[PDB]
Amino acid sequence: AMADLEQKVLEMEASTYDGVFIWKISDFARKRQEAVAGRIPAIFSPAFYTSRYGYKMCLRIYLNGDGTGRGTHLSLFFVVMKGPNDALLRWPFNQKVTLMLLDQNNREHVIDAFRPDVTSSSFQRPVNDMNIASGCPLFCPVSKMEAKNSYVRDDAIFIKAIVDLTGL
Amino acid sequence: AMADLEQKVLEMEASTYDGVFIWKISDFARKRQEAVAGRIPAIFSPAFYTSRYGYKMCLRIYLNGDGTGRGTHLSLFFVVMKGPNDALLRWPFNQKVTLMLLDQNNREHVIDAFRPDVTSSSFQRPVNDMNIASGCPLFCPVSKMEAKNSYVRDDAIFIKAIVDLTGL
Amino acid sequence: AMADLEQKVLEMEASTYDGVFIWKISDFARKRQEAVAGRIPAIFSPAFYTSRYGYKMCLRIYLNGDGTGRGTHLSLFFVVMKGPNDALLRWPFNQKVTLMLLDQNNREHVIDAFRPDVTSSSFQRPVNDMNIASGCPLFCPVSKMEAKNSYVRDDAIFIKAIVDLTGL
Amino acid sequence: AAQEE
Amino acid sequence: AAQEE
Repeated sequence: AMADLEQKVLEMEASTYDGVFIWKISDFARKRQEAVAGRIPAIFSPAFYTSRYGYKMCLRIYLNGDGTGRGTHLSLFFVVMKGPNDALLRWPFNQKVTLMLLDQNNREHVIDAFRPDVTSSSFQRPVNDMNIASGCPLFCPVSKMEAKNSYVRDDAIFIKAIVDLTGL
Repeated sequence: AMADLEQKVLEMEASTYDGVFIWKISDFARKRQEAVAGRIPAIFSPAFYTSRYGYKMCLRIYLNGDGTGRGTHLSLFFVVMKGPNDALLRWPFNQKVTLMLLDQNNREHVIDAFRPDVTSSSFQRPVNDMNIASGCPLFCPVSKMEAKNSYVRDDAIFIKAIVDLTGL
Repeated sequence: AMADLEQKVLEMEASTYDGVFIWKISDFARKRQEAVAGRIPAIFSPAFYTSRYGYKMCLRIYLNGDGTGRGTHLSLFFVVMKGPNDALLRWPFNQKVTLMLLDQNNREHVIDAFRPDVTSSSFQRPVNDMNIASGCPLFCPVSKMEAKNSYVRDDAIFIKAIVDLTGL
Repeated sequence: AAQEE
Repeated sequence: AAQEE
């Protein structure tokens, strides 16, 4: 239990309820290589919400791309999880999602954004613990970071997500 | 202690600080029988607050009535509990309280409201862990829900409390 | 891990993210005494923040004085801690801080405020878990409280901090 | 949005 | 402010 209880704590400790979420990833290097070596391809982020009793969402990232971005890009995906209050929410999930890679030298953040495809199975009321991830396979070119630049400082990167709240 | 710890975590997980609380009761069917069979007549809801350092409150529900609603109605009560910051709060508790049984087909929510009876020992500064429950014994008819209708969906119901904040 | 785990939970239970914090100190007499006997001169408060991902701060109090206030005053300090998101914030810390000793008869609060001294090592980006606390050595005279008055009720006092948010 | 493969 | 001693 102690194990599962510690997971609940960290989850709570990380969760936010205004559709804004900043994901800090430490042990960049190590987690970077693991992605390369195919040992640990992806990494889920803690869950966050659009409101106190809003939608439950999280992010999934491949520090060494997935699909059209494999080995070359950094893929970042938005994930619509099954929320304890889904039956009170309007479906399909139709909220603009902005994703960013923060520049710890605040001079040029890597930003991208998209509007949910209402037909996709990624924005339909969850039946599983999580829906299928969808986002940006070519979010940012490995070289754009890795080496040095200004996105990886003290071996750590920050991913930021902003789920627009229009209509909520 | 891991038991007492898991309890605190969930209570924290459930707490809110804006006077708005939404209570989800799963295993409705089971908890509904347990109430009928008198094995478990009442159920307390996790605590919530009017503000970060405001009044601490909770709800107590009788899935098969209490008092004038026993056997026929769903009794819903508001509870003023002893808060860590009571010494800084004005007493007696005097904030309007709105209780609701949410329709998961948003077509007609069971709604009721009341203004605290200042002379009542339910709204006096707590001496015990909890003051005496006060509320609506005849909140909602058993037939109004149970069967099918639209309040119980996927074997769960949602109770929502709204504590007005005028003056706070 | 149990011990350390309970600590993470209590810290979470106490944290706030809008720069306003209210610290309740129970067993005042006992701790007041431990301070006089020099067994436990100072007490750190739980951490709090300017925003969900803002600066991490806490408080340090000397129930029986520090420096120019030793033996005669209650010394209250502000502490800039190493936040998990320091790399994203502007340094040095440059937010006005207001410190208060609440009067539980809301008649006369002990209040004092200050703008950070940019050249001070207290407001530089943290290298250690905490910077050097700075604040008010002569915050409040022991007599002002202790005895009876209205700052110590039911063996407890309340300290309040308000970190101005201009520019954030 | 392009689902993950 | 005045640093703690």
